[PDB]
Amino acid sequence: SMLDDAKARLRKYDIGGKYSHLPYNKYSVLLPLVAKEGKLHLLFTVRSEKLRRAPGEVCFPGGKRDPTDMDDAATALREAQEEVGLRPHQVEVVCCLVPCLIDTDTLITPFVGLIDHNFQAQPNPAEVKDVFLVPLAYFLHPQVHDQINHIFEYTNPEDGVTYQIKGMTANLAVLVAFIILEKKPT
Ligand SMILES: COc1ccc(-c2ccccc2N2CCCC2=O)cc1
Repeated sequence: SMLDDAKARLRKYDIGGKYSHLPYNKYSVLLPLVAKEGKLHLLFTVRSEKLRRAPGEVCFPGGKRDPTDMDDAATALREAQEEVGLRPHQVEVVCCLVPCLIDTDTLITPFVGLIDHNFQAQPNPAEVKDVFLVPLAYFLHPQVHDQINHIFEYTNPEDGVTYQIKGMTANLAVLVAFIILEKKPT
């Protein structure tokens, strides 16, 4: 099926816990995959202004590891719950993609999660200003703007609202789209 096929593709790129023990300042992000209307979508947040890191920006759910977390996947799930109300029975973590090195002392670990069809986001306004979906296929033919550095613009056909997706977030979106959608019969 569609979801079984996504999982089987994603498992081929799982690095596991290989880089998880190194002595960095550690953050995790959840890349949440949602099936709607026969197709896969990624869920994004718009971060609240009040926040420490990346205020006002489009980002995946995520944040800083704390002493309660059993492992880096636990950080990603804890933070997704706090930001959009995603509960643990509502997500299956399928793999750990290549981590992102930043600022010489920081490592950000991305996890891909399949989201239950009955989940509905409850934006926590202390953390998140907005939550939106983008079809995964968009990232194969995005609308690109140069600010030189590349920025995607996505307009939601439901309401005409435009979002700007850039940086690590845009890079990880393209990666997931390639893994799942490359070389597919129609
Ligand atoms: C919601 O999850 C987050 C958000 C931000 C970060 C983060 C941490 C340290 C240095 C840079 C970081 N990023 C990554 C994108 C832009 C930005 O500021 C990690 C996890």
